[PDB]
Amino acid sequence: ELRVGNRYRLGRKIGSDIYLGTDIAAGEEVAIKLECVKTKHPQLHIESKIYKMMQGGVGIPTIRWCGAEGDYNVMVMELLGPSLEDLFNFCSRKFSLKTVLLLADQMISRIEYIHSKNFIHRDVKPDNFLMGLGKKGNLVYIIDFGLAKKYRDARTHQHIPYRENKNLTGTARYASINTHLGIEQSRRDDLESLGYVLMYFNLGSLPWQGLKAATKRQKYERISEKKMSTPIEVLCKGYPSEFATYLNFCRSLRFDDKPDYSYLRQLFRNLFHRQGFSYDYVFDWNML
Ligand SMILES: OCc1cc(-c2c[nH]nc2-c2ccc(F)cc2)ccn1
Repeated sequence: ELRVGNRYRLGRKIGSDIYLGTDIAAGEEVAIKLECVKTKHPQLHIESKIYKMMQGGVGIPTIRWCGAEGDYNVMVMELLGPSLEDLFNFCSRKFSLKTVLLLADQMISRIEYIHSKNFIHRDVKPDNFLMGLGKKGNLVYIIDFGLAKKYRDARTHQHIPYRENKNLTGTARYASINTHLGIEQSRRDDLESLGYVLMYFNLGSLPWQGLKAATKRQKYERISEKKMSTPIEVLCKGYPSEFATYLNFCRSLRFDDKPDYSYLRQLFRNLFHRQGFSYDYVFDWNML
């Protein structure tokens, strides 16, 4: 009887807001996102528009419903599996090289797809990639367009202008050095963030993680400084050279440069082949 859109039965809250739901018409399991209508800065209706523009892309979740009902703005999405962060903790924060490469291949393509649809994600983090369910269990999905920005005109492909003095929009742990410097984010920053996520998977933690400071402000300065002070060769020591090559390539991109996604994917595909890993989708979580 407690429904949203007069169709989706409201279930347990799973994230602080995201709930489990059930489509009463189909019997299908869904995820429900609620935004208090009285919030200071409304984001859900804007985010729904981004999801809608992304529909049809590989690993883009389907948006089933959106609207305002009582005290909330509502968005209903198809139910997906756990996030890569949930899976990483489930695997005791250690992923094998094979799993990192299988993930890298799909994550680069998800980012490329968002960029082909004229947006930058701006919050590339393990928490924002989810595995599918059932038959789509080997498919990596990208979520959360709350911080996404249009970087180019849909018609002309004119890139947004270079701008400085920007607030940190994203997670400090994975932010590109340009983001720390307050430079307007662009295609390169989503890819650089992905490079840190892959190194976080390789290492189990990042060298600028767990830094202590009196305030959030001083904490972000310490993360920024530590990230600046750590050469890519030091960060990637003891891991295949492809991870350093990937990161140097992303840091070398100019503000409005179109990244070579095919080259970056091929670096990791060539390493997968050289390693002699089996061509299956047996991730580390399937070995537990
Ligand atoms: O793992 C179950 C699961 C979680 C999520 C999820 C995790 N963070 N945010 C969402 C979400 C949910 C509904 C929505 F409309 C938009 C975003 C989505 C789908 N399936």
